[PDB]
Amino acid sequence: AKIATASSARQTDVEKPADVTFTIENV
Amino acid sequence: MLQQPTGGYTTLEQFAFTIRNDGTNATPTQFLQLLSYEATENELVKKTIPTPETHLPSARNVPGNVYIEDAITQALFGISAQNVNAHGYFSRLSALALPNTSARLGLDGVIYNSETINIPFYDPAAVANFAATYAKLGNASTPRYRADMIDIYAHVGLELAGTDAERAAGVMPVKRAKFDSWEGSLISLSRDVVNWKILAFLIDLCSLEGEALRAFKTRNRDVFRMMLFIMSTAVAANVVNRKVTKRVDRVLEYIGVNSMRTAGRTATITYDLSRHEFAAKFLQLTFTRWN
Amino acid sequence: MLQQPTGGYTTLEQFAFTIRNDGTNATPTQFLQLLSYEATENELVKKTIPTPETHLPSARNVPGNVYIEDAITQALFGISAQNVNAHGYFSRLSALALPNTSARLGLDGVIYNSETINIPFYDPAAVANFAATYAKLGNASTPRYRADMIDIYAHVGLELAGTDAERAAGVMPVKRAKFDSWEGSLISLSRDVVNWKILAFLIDLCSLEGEALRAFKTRNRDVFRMMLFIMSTAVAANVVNRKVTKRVDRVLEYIGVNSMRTAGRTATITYDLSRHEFAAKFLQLTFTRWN
Amino acid sequence: PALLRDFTQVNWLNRDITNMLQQAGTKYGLGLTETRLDYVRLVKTIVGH
Amino acid sequence: LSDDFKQISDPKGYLTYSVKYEDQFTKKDKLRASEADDRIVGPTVNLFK
Amino acid sequence: QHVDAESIMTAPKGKLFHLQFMDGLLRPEPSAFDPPASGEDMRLIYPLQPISVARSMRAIVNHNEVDRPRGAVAPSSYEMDTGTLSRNGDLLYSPVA
Repeated sequence: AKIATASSARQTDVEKPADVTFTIENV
Repeated sequence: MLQQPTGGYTTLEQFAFTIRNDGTNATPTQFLQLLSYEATENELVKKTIPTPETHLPSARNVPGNVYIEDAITQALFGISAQNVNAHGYFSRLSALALPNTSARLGLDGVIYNSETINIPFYDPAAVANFAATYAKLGNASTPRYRADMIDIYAHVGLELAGTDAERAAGVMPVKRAKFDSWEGSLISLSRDVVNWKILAFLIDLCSLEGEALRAFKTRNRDVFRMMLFIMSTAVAANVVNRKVTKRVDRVLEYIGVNSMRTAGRTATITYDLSRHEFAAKFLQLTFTRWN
Repeated sequence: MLQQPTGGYTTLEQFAFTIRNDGTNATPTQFLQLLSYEATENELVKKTIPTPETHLPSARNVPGNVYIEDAITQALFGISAQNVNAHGYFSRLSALALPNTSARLGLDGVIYNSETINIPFYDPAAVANFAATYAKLGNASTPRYRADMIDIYAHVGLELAGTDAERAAGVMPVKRAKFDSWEGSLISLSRDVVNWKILAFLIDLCSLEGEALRAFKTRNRDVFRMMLFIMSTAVAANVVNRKVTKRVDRVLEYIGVNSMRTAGRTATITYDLSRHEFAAKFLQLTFTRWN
Repeated sequence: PALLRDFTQVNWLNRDITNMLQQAGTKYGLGLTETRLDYVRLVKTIVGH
Repeated sequence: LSDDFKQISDPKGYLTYSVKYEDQFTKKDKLRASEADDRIVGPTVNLFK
Repeated sequence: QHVDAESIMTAPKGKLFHLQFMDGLLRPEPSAFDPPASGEDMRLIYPLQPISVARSMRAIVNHNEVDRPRGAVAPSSYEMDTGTLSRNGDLLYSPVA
């Protein structure tokens, strides 16, 4: 708009511990 | 129909058998060698086999389009099959040996009532002599009729590693198989053998005669040895891996003895208790008829 | 241009005529037989035809890219046409017979001013003799010039079911047509005839001469009979269906007489009052010129 | 059935469906189709669905 | 006019479908398609869960 | 609902009762570590018909990952064939071959 600037970013990392499910899959 | 080719239904070539040796397929003859044999100080005696009681389950015709051929191949080699020995499918099959029945066995392995045009099959006479003998397996489970197990396996071994002076004689020393490996190889070959259309190899093992038979047994002596090994895997008790040089090796612990369970729960395919009841009464028929 | 083929523009074969006999197309000659004829105790006399007054509408050139050929085919056979007899389209056409006019009749049936390259047409002389005669239909509607109807139909019949000793003589007994049927057959054939490029059959019915004509009338004696029947359908009064054996049959009530309306409002194609005014003045030209 | 041609994760069931809709012995199809009884006017028109 | 038969928007049919679900067999792959890919083959997927 | 073997011998001649039959094709087996069993179930009745006329398809769940579970059926090639109208009146089939 007035002064040309510079910014920075860093790709983020997201992970949780493997959760528990009660539903079965195959026969 | 395809009528029948003289010299086998297995000399046709439309449907054959190739174990997938990793990225490249091969022939059963070509695979057997990668394995060597270690003679241990144990001995088995070739025990004679009892006759099979003639009393195949009666005819019912529940309407199911039963995949009888698919079910058979699944239990013997299939990876963790379920409800293999249930009664309903076989009973339907036994209707097949009956002279004059509107019920044709599809070439692909699916059984029908009446018929179809778009689908070619095996001539009614080829199947008639087939179901005369493999319908019996159906009731292998009954307390009275049930077949042995801890003793038929004295034959499995001679074939897998049977030296020629050994299957000439009667007794073979307990061997220990070991061959090169790719880690997921035992399961990998078992996943592969399931699609051989093992129906074709059996529906002609009852139709071929005195000379055509002498030539059949002398050629497919491998296609049999193959499914025998993959089957003998689930049975033997301990799988030990040897790490040599840059190579890796699988040892199958004892080719000739029913440990009764496990093999390797992870390294191979396992047999439930309703499997020893099945694979046993199976070998009691193919072996007898085979020799 | 295509110049002109000697022996007809209908001997070209690029554009022909095939009635769709259900799932399979055919030839007009092949369709006529499925119909039989019932002689009733009624008689018609072949009445002579009056001459057509020469006074085709003057030249105007409103800019419309008029589909004159498309309009013609629509009224005679088309299923429930609307505003067929409106004045503007024909007036434009009559400009065509004029020696030296930048206005060419497209092969596809669309009329233009000046010309085009990408589109081939009929040489200006073939169309000149054509529009000399079918421009007149344009004003068929006028109170003074208007043509008959209740009497031209004494000719329709001889052709459709005209026995050869009958069109040799003068009088034919009133017949009753009946042929095999597929239920939606009457509308189905009428939907089909609409695309014959009936322009081609007419733009050459005025260009062919003494010998080339003798051969033309002796070959297309069917392509004419066809559009005559489909046209004679809308006119005859009662359609009765006969249910025999496993068959179904359509009867067209009287081939030779103008009932004046209806035919079957549902079983066939119907003619409005601005249709009898048109189809009549049409037949008054093709018939006269035809014979 | 047959309409769920390729929308089920049931890998086995997905097979026979394709085989039967391949052998030219059967042809599934929904929508405005072609008819013999067509253009036949009474009040409006007859279409086949 | 007499008015014999009455008209309806959509036909009913005599033979319909039923189902008995097992509320413990769910696949962990929530698949997706377009909206016209949905509508035509839509309610038929939710009868064969 | 559970009936008795004494009532199956005294039921009036023309009074039709319903008696439900258990399936069990799709049932997950027990884990490797759990208490065993001792002398179990005895079933006392059996239909001789069979009692399954309405089917179309059965147990739409996959085994392993690429094969049918033992004893499951798919829809027939008849409820999946829209034919054409007759040469005149009603409905037709394929035609085959």
